[PDB]
Amino acid sequence: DLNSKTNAVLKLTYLEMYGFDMAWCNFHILEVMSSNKLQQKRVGYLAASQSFYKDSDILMLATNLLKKDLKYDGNNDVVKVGIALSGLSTIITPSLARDIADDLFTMLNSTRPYIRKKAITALFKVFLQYPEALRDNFDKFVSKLDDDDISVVSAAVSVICELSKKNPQPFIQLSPLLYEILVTIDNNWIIIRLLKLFTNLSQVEPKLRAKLLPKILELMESTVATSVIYESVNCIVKGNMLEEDDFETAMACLERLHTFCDSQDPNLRYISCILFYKIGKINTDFISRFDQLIIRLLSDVDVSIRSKAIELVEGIVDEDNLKAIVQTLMKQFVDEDVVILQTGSIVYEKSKRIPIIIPENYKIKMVNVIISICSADNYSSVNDFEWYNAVIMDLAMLCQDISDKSLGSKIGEQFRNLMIKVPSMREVTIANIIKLISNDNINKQLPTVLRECIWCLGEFSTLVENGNDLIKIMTENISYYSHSVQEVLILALVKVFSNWCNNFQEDKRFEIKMVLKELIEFFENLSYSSTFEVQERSVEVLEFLRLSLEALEEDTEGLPMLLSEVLPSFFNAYEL
Amino acid sequence: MIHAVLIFNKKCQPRLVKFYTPVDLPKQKLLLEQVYELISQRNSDFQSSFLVTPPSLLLSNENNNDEVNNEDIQIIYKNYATLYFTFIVDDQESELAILDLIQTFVESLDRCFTEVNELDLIFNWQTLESVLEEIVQGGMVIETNVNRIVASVDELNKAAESTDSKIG
Amino acid sequence: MVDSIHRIASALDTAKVITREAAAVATSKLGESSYTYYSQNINPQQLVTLLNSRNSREVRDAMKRIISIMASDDDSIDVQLYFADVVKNITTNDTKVKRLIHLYLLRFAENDPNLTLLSINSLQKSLSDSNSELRCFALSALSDMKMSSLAPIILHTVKKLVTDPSAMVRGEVALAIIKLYRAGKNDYHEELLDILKELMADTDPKVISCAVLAYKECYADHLELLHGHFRRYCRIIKQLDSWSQSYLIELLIKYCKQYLPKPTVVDKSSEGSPRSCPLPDKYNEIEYPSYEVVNDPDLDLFLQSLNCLIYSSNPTVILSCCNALYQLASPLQMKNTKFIEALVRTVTMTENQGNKEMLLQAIHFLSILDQTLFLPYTKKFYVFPKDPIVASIWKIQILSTLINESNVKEIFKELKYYVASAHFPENVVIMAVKSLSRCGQLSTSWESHVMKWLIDHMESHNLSASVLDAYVNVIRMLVQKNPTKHLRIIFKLADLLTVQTSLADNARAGIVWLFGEIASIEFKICPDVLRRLIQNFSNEGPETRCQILVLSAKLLSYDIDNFKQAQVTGSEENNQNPPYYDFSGSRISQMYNAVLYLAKYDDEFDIRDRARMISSLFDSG
Amino acid sequence: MYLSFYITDTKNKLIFQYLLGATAPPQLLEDSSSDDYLDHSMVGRDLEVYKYFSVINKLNYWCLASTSKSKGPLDCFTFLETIDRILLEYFDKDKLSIKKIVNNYDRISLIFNCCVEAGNELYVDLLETFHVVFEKKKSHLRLLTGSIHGIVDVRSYLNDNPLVAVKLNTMGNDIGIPSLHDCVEINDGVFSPSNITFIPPDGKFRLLEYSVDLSSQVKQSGVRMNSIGLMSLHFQNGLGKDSDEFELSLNIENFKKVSQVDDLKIDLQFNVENADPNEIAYKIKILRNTHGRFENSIIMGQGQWIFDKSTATGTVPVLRGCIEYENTGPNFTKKVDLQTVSLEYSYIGQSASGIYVEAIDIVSGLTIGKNTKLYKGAKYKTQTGNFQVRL
Repeated sequence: DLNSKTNAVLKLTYLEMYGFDMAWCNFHILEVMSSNKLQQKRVGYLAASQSFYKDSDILMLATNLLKKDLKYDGNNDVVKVGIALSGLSTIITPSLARDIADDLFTMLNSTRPYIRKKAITALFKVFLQYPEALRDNFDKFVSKLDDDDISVVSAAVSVICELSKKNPQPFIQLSPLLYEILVTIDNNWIIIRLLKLFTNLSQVEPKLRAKLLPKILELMESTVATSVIYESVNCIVKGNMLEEDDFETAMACLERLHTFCDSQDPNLRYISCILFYKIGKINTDFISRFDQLIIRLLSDVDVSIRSKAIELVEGIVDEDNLKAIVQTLMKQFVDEDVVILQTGSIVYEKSKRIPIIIPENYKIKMVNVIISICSADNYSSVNDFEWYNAVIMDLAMLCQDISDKSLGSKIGEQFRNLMIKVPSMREVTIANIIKLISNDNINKQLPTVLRECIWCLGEFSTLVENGNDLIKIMTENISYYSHSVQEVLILALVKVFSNWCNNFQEDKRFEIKMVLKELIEFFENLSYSSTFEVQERSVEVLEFLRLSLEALEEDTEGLPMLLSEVLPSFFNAYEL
Repeated sequence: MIHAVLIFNKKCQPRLVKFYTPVDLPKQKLLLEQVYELISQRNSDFQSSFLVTPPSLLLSNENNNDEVNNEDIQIIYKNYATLYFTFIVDDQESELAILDLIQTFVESLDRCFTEVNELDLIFNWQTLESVLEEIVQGGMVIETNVNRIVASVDELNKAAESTDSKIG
Repeated sequence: MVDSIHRIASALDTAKVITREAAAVATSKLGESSYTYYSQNINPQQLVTLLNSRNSREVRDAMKRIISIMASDDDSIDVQLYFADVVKNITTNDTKVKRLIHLYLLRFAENDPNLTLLSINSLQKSLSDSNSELRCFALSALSDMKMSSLAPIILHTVKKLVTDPSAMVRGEVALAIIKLYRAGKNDYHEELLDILKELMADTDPKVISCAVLAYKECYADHLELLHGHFRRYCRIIKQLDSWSQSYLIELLIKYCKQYLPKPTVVDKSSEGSPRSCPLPDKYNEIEYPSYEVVNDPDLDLFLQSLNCLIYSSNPTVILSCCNALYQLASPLQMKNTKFIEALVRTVTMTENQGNKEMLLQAIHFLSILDQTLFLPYTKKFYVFPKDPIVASIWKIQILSTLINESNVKEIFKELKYYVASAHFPENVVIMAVKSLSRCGQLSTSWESHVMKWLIDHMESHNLSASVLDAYVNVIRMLVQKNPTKHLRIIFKLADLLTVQTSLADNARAGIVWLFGEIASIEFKICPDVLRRLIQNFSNEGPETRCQILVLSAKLLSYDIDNFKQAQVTGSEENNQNPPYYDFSGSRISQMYNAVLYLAKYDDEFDIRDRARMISSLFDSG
Repeated sequence: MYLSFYITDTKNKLIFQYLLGATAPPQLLEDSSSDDYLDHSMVGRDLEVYKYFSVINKLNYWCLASTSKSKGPLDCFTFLETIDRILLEYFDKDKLSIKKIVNNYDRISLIFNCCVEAGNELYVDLLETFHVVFEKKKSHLRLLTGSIHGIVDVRSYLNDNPLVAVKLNTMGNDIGIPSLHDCVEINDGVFSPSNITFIPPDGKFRLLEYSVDLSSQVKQSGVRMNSIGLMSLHFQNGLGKDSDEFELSLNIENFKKVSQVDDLKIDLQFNVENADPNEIAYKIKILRNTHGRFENSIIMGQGQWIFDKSTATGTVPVLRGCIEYENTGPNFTKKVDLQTVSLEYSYIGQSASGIYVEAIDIVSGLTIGKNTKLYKGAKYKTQTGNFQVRL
């Protein structure tokens, strides 16, 4: 019975979906697919597609059946074909597929757009299994594609798309007809799809892309979802369609994105931000239009945006803005961090505590940014070098929390370059440095900073009166240090003493002579490194100093030269 | 790949669900009832608001922004006049494809059904299903056009009718 | 950084386990509610009141918890009274009471100097009682106090407390005399001695562990007494608990130095006397002077004891011992032989880390200071597989100690065999270098095999940066002893650098220095090396350039004096030669000139700074 | 001030962490991968959260909780060790291994506070875990080294606290150092050199641990361990590509006096590290025994022969059979570097050094059979590391 056939089918599908006796359902599913009624053919097909596996008569009947159904035009032929095609798609045997294709062909010849749509979609699933079918069926597609109906076109398209994924060669043959169809579409969805497809065909066949792009953009321009505002974008960005010939397309797409990016919801943003950045790598002009969007994205809360922005910011900068932005990021990260690092608030207006929010490794990037800003071009214009100096010391503080050592390294190298230049600022830097060194926080994690500080002071110990306490600092801290640092400190101090001697004319002052003695005692302490290399490296300097002492005795001014006299001597003795 | 399509009435009644790949067969029904509740809490403008959810968010308040993810399953919801459509997709199909396919499915359903009733959708579960598939096939939505989609459904109905005990 | 570390713990902390103390009271077991009382105030009252009751038993319960409140620093809380009451009550004749009370006293002192004083007075009265069980504990707290004013008391006490024959008291009277002897020299030392003595001679672990923790202090200053007392201590350790042993280590480290028989008449006639060992003078007989820690069975017994402790299976005791075993040692301590056998024995036994290192170390330090004691253990320390990087590293230093000239071949065969064969860790290779450095120091005829072995490793392998830096440091040492083998060593290294214009930055550094250093031996040749380097410096890394300088520099020097008058250059007067008119400025200069110019082209300041000077001085003589 | 104590494992893994109210979160550590070097560290931050790591875990655990302030390093080492010992007793003292730690991690935390406060039948069960590094050279197995670790425990059933004397004997091996447990007394005079006095705990008490090095002992005592201490394994090559024959006899001739071996576990490792366990397929065809169980773990490349305590007095469980290196691949090159056969014996009522006890009794001015009885079944344990016979 036709009515029970339909009912069985509903329930049969439930049993067949279990991995249950399909024999009981098959007979029915088959006689059902053999019943001319278009509805039964529809449901039957859905079930058989789940059940057909293994039983031969089942499948066999199902096939020979779908044929008779397809063969006759059928006149509610739209549905009959339509479903029967879907159905056949999910059954696969070569015998079946063989029939199916010959059937889809006849079905494509139905007038009614409904039928023309399904037949197209079906040929999609089928072809995915049995290519011989496609072969005999292609010729028809070309005849159907030329139908006046916009839905049929939309379908022929989708199908040609899948088949492009598998066969592109046949469908690059039909692409021209695809263009002509899209040219006649008024519908927003049909436009969106035809776009996805052409994108797929474009990866294979630029000729299509060129012909189709201009059909898209006229289509997006006429539709407002926004849905195509995203789609055309993803397609434009993908086919790599874009290539520039396609900028115009991309433009409209971007303009639609920019409008959206410009709503505070991460769902739309992220999608745009990504699409933007990507576009920019591809289209600088767009970027310049989207500076504002970027700057705004800096205060965005979305982890992918923030990261995507910083990468954009990096490319976009105004100096006054830089200096400001730096200070701004400093506070953000003390308050944007955490949220999904860990918890989980609800995101409303309400939490008065706000959920808040950064990843975990975004902190490191933040600092890096600061340093970059100071060095791009020559923030020769941090006008206020002071601030930079401060910031640098500050960042060093927070990073002590993170480490990543490299955060801390970059900060140091930069500091050195700052102090070197900018003799003013030295006092601030020295005062801080001196304290930072004896303030333990630098020793924690931070050998690099120490290495730099060491150099800085030798250069500027000339500002400070008591170049004695400084050097007694540094000398007390040397034993607390890593090998890299130790190697540095040693090397620095020596680089310094050479300076004082140049400036000491105060009197030479006797004190400088005493201080050299101290440095000596210290370096002896580092000759006690476990690794022979480092050890030998230090012991080398210890001896060096003891020398400078003898030099100052003979002269005042002549000291730098004197040191280059003895020091190398010692050095050679040891090495010799 | 869409692994599943969900149709629900404005009053949250499930009615259809498509599942392309193996997923729990029984829980599917239940899961569909759960993700209904959330739909009701979301606002009409935030209609559907695809509900992404960590799973433990199926009736879970460990996280304040309770939502239902159906474990690793993104749920896209769309609200239309009176029907809602939920689509469960895998993380590998494009979100847009999923969204569009939904939006389209909607306009189609409206035109496909002159006066959709929760009941008319039930009986015509297969029909509704077909539309969904057609839209999908060869990865392709091949008619997208709301005018065609409308007929398409009618066509399928005609066929199925002609076959109906194999269908009804 | 600290975040993750903390979380990992915290996370488990909280829920760990069933909220602590709220589940602590709620589900406490029978006495599962105390958690909320004394947890939420036992209360001082429950204390004081119980102290002002006159009965030694009641002062006990009150003394128990009473220790808690004090521990809370509830600061508000006269602590003086509890302190006082408990002090007067200490004079009670009950032992349990005395115990608690002492526990307390120790707390107060942890925070406050005045009170610390009272607590001491009490312990005096009770110490003057004939009861040994009390006089003990009581004297104990007097010691865990940290302080110095607590001496004019603890004394008159400790006096009568030694004069008691009891072991309990004898243990405690040591703690006191001590933790009190640190701060009271003027009124105290007369007695604080004739005491600690008779004492130390007790058996009870809580008595010994105490006199120890004691003697370790008082003596910081009045060490004559301490001695005759320190002995039993070292003896006692051999009979005792692992805790009571570790403590004796820290002390044995502190007291001898604190003492060392400050020379005053120092009887160098005590035993076999080095620093004279006193026994106490006010003691009888045969004067034993001071320096006595260096000399006196106390210092010595320290080493023997340390051993037993090592034999005793407790690693802590084993390390702390090895540490002091080497620190004191007049080496005559280390030729124990015991340290050796026991060491090597422990080594294999030890699976405890602080130990292996100490163990393997000992082996070396001990071989060095005593070879003949290891020879039976040679084939033994052919490395054990389980062991760490430092371990295999120490194995090398051992072989280096066992060599003779006639036996040397037997050994070396093993060494090289290790580098190549063992699966040696990187660090091992580094050490193997520091060792062989000391091995050839002994033989010359055999040294060639040693050095050659080292070079061959470097010349050939592009070795790891760490290793390269190491080897370079070593080769620097051997060259220092074996200047004949030295010349080759340098030439070989030069060639390697000359080919490798790519080498490693750290390698070039070492390789260069070595060449400065070796130049003394035959600084006539070294220019040959520096020649190639210069020619090719211009293409090098910075640090590498720095060293290359100082070392060009040195090489130049050694010979200025020897070059200068020799270098006062092309002055030909120097190609004339006394001793070191090494073909001098010319050969050396031709090299430096290149070097300097090359260093200037490096980055670091020190590199250039030295380079600049080296040239200036070298040039001008 | 907060004091936090954490028991780490060998490779610094933290196992337990103790909190003390309110709210709370390099040369040696560089080394600890090796099991015993953890002591001082400074985790350090500027806040006075200084924690000193003196580093001792006993029984494979690392404990290292830093204090909140001052305290001193070595001072913290003492508090740490004490913490170590109370936990085993709480567990029962049988074995605080990292595994147990985790489980008992809570009881350990509770202790830390409790310690932090802390202001009739007798039996001597001498358990003796030997470990001996034998080197086969010349046909006989020559005990090269070895360590017999005797723990002497005693399980009592008195009612009060009488004293015990235990007479130990030398099995002419100068027995040299018996180490005695904290509830045990070894007055140099009062108790002869071979005897010790024990005071109750309720608790199992290790009465004496003893370590003896077999190399000189065995040579000094002349003992080819016939009964025990020398299991002569003869691995004969003349092998074919798959077989070999090794004869190992563990005669209980000198162990006749001894009760048996609560559990002799012979793990023969056949190096498979350098040969690929598939190469080592080996089979042990014949195992000579009268009272134990030989199951082979071939796959893993291991012998395990477990002799149950059941063999009594002098029966000689012959150890012999054949090792056949069966190969599933041909890629076994008939090489099995034959490496270290560690035999860990555990003899329960034997003396690790030869600390043989003829008899034990309460000793208070009393006479024998003044009313005190003698029990059976203290149980000590003893472990070192482990015998090794090299071939």
